[PDB]
Amino acid sequence: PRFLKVKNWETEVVLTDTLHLKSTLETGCTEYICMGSIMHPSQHARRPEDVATKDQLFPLAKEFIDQYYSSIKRFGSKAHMERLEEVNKEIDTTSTYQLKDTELIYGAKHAWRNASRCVGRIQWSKLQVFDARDCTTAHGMFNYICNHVKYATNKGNLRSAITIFPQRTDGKHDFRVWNSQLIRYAGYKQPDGSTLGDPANVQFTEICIQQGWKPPRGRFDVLPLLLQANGNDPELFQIPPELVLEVPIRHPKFEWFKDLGLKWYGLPAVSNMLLEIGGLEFSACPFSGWYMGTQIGVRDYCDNSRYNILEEVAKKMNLDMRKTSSLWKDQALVEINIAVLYSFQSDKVTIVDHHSATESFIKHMENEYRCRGGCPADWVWIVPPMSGSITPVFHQEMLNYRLTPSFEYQPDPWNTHVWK
Amino acid sequence: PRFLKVKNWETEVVLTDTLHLKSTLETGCTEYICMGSIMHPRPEDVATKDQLFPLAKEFIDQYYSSIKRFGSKAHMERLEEVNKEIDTTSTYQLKDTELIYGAKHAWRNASRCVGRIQWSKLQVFDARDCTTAHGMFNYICNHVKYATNKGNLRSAITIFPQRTDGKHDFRVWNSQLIRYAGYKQPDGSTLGDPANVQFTEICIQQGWKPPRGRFDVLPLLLQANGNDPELFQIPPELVLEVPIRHPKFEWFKDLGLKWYGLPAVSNMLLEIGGLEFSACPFSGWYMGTQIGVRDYCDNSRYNILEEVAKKMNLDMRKTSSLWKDQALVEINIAVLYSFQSDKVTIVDHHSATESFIKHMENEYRCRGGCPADWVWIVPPMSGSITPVFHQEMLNYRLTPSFEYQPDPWNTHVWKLV
Ligand code: HEM
Ligand code: HEM
Ligand SMILES: C[C@H](O)[C@H](O)[C@H]1CNc2nc(N)[nH]c(=O)c2N1
Ligand SMILES: C[C@H](O)[C@H](O)[C@H]1CNc2nc(N)[nH]c(=O)c2N1
Ligand SMILES: [Zn+2]
Repeated sequence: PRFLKVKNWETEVVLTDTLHLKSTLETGCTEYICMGSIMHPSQHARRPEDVATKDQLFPLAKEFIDQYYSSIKRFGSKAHMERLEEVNKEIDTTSTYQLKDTELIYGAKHAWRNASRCVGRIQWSKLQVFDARDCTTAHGMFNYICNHVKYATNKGNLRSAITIFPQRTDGKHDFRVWNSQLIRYAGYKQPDGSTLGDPANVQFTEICIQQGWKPPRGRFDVLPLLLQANGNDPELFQIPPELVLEVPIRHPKFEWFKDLGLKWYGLPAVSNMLLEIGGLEFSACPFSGWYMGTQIGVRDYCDNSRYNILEEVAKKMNLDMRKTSSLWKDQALVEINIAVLYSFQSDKVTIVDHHSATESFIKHMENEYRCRGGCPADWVWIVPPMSGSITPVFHQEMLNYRLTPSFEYQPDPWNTHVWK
Repeated sequence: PRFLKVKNWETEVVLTDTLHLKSTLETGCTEYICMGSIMHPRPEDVATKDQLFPLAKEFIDQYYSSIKRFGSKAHMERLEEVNKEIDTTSTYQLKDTELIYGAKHAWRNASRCVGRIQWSKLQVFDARDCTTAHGMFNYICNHVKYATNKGNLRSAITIFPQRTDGKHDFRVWNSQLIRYAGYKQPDGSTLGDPANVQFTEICIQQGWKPPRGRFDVLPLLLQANGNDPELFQIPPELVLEVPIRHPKFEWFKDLGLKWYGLPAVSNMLLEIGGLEFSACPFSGWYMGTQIGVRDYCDNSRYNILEEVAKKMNLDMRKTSSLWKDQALVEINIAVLYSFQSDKVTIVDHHSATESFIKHMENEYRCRGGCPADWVWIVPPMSGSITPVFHQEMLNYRLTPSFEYQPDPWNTHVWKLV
């Protein structure tokens, strides 16, 4: 370091990174090993296991409050020094402190801005922040989440949003959305060993069923919300169906494609991540933007028990499926992604293709390097899962590093929860 | 750090890496920045005696360990013999067995190579007695003929004399042994392979008379003993080529495209025991997606990707039609179909990545790990429908290794006036 250059090998544009000097947490890499493809490479946290002591929390608070007041050209201002004194006394009397609305908004936007894995970040400063820190019950969380879904969906003109529930206190009163996303389809393990619905959600579906949910065992079964407030046992809630925008998937040239009876939901809303601002941990911070078409996992969706939507498309396309070298998987994959984009666009539901999104991300990187001196970026996650080398991010070198505020992963609550 | 675990999020298979404890050279990353997607993180800069000794001992220790003779009298005398050579001559010479072992493990250690399940079957051609570019040409012709094997390709490496003082390097100035020329036209269009315009200009500048055709095999530009490079024309009957056609699009053959059967990387440096083999052309066989025919500019400023989409009557107005994606798949279908039809070895990215996963698991079992560069192992298309996408990998640099080295035209001290 001192500065680190990244090069685009198509355009030969070189960007020079100084922002990485502000990085706090370990990537997991060393001089001798690179962990760039490990999902969860580092356990390096800014605060310890449980209720931090003052000398563990206040340095983190000061750093964030310093960062925030710097960001508004108010460093050392009257309001800044007062805020530090305020945070100091709050920690002294409660072992935590409470963000101001401006600080919460600033922190959530920057956690997104710092999300190295997110290709959508050109939009980062246009995040609608819903303060839900007054919420006390799962019912209130359900209400907050319904309003989020309604606002974000916006009749298909999707709007970036995050709803932030009360921060962690002692780790035994966590707010959690047990759902990984607010809207997902059930996965049903079948007695003949196979899977019905979305196979990614089989375990959570079973948890819901175990928690009393009566599964329709139908086709595209929207999973209930499993909401945990104040560390209590989670509670089941059915999202009002009129709040769940769905796009029937059809194909602009394959008339048979709609006969697959496929649909997907318009709003992707990640709800299992942890938002970390100045040592404060918001274990329930569901956020939503809009889909990049490649994200829509309708390809893995199982409508029967012995075949998959990829294979089913390839069959209806009369592709030879004996040998891989026919690229029938690649052919069908493209066609499914054409259908998804075509269907969302026809229904006027916000969606971005991976060409437009990666092109915007390159534009975002240029902006960030110009104004901020860097942009943390995880090539492994930024490059789209299809047609990687014909998108502009492929030949774009990227530096990955951990800035705070940040979105963090956290354990699945059912592994960690003590029932009552 | 005893153990490191990599998980496959598709299969849930967890592998434990101990082999990373043996790594010695940098990855480029630091504890706070990952440089995993950075491409690469003086001639006098040859190993001093004191630098060379421990690199040599590290290699010899590793070799005698591999043949279950570590600490043996043979091991000890080889060590002593190597140190005497470094003491007197400031360098030392690999035994033939050590050279073979070393080239094979440089491939085995190539974290960016998806084809490593084959590593132990490499044919090693010892060309360390070579002294001139003519001799290099002869050695390279024999490599091409042996590796091509009338389309039943065989992996091979040809190793020219190691670096001495940095002023006597052997170099293949070609990036691959067989490439097509690229010619920039006055009107900004490109004829042939736009990837090779720069090297083509060097060749013409060295006196090569270019055919200025569409698929002109470039001349070999060969440098021996630090002398100026010399041009040689590969005998055309040694260059196996595949006309590219499509199993369904009859018009694809009318694009008049072909590609060469033998990918043979010639610009890397082979490092064994601190010794540097600056000329070590090696070859296996293509993965279909490597073949750069799509970037090829037959006739004009437009390339085969665009031309194929045009013939496919694709809506090229908007990106969200995914016409680029569709034409990309069709080009890769045509490439695999053509090679297979002509019985020229090729692997598709599905087969290649599935084999890599098997290879990686076997390496974890028998070797304690497999350094792998996800950024380069995942194919350049359809990444997530291949098994490596969900495969966590640990990247680390083991020696012997293949390394990048500067382009020779940037560093060569020209002799001829
Ligand atoms: C506005 C449109 C957005 C688009 C197109 C987008 C796109 C993406 C994509 C493609 C990924 C890779 C993960 C995957 O493949 O599923 C990702 C990851 C991520 N996004 Fe965005 N995103 C958007 C909005 C947002 C917002 C509003 C936030 C938070 C305020 C956010 C935070 C994140 C985070 C933290 C990750 C990493 C998640 C993980 O590690 O699993 N994104 N995004
Ligand atoms: C036998 C079939 C082989 C296949 C299918 C194969 C495939 C590949 C692929 C797909 C890459 C990624 C870089 C790229 O996109 O070109 C790669 C990289 C590499 N391969 Fe292999 N390879 C094979 C044989 C070999 C052999 C015989 C050697 C050396 C003895 C070798 C050494 C390397 C090295 C050093 C790299 C890294 C190149 C770089 O960093 O730019 N490979 N290989
Ligand atoms: C093992 C691998 O690193 C991991 O599965 C990552 C790879 N890159 C990814 N990239 C995106 N966008 N989404 C993903 O889930 C993943 N998975
Ligand atoms: C910027 C990026 O890291 C670089 O261009 C790499 C990415 N991965 C790659 N992977 C393969 N197989 N081949 C390549 O040329 C590249 N390019
Ligand atoms: Zn790294």
